[PDB]
Amino acid sequence: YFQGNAVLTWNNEILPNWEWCSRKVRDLWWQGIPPSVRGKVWSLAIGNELNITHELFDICLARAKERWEASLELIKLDISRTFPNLCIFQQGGPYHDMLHSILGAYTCYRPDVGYVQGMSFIAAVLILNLDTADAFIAFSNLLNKPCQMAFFRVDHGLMLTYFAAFEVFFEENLPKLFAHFKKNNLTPDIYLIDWIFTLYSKSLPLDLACRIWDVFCRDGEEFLFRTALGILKLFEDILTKMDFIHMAQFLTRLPEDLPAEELFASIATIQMQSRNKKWAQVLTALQK
Repeated sequence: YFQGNAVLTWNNEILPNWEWCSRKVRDLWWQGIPPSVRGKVWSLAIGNELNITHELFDICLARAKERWEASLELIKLDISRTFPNLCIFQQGGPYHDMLHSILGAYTCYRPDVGYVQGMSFIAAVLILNLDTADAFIAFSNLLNKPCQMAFFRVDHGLMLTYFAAFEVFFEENLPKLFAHFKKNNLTPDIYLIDWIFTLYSKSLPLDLACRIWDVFCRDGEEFLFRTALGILKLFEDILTKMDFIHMAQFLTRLPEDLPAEELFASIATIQMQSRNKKWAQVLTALQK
């Protein structure tokens, strides 16, 4: 084990010993979790603080199916553009009905939230890796996390404190690009919101997003902001030659072939510590 056979190492060595933070395990986790293992790790990491049951899922789906105004219009449109190169989530594909089911069931569970654009991408990633009811558990609980909540709710107060913490680490790690952004009025709301809200599932190709989700499962919300800084560092040279408009355009539609190994190398060089304070203490200080 830990001799280059990841599936066996995860299944035979790691998961029996879930209760995670071994140094050897953490290096392997950085490389991405095998697809056959992801569902189990993600479900465990995301958890079920909402205490959602399969029976709740069944009922909510039943209500959605009964219900089938412009909400379903938004669901259907978003589904049409969800990882469309794969042709698996779109109508006639083998995950389409499952995708519809998660989203419809969710609008019946939280009818006050309803459908928010980008949600299809989050649900799609989960249904590829989890059975539908378990995917619904993960989806619902993921949307409940402090970070995702802040980045979806109409009141922007909590989101501002995330922006502020993000900027502490941005200036720390990338002082020159930070200044360049400041001079050009390139504020976090231009690009960061979709990145953080969908955990990059709307912003990056599927396989790379999944690897980001893996390490998010290891390190929590801080990894999402570390990733954001990794992307900026990866493109720092080209960004620095752009004005406001070109930066905004580049950042809101990232390269389709964004190379995973190069992004991860860049993310690795980002340190989420400033003045010997970590992400959680910087954020808590900004919230308190």
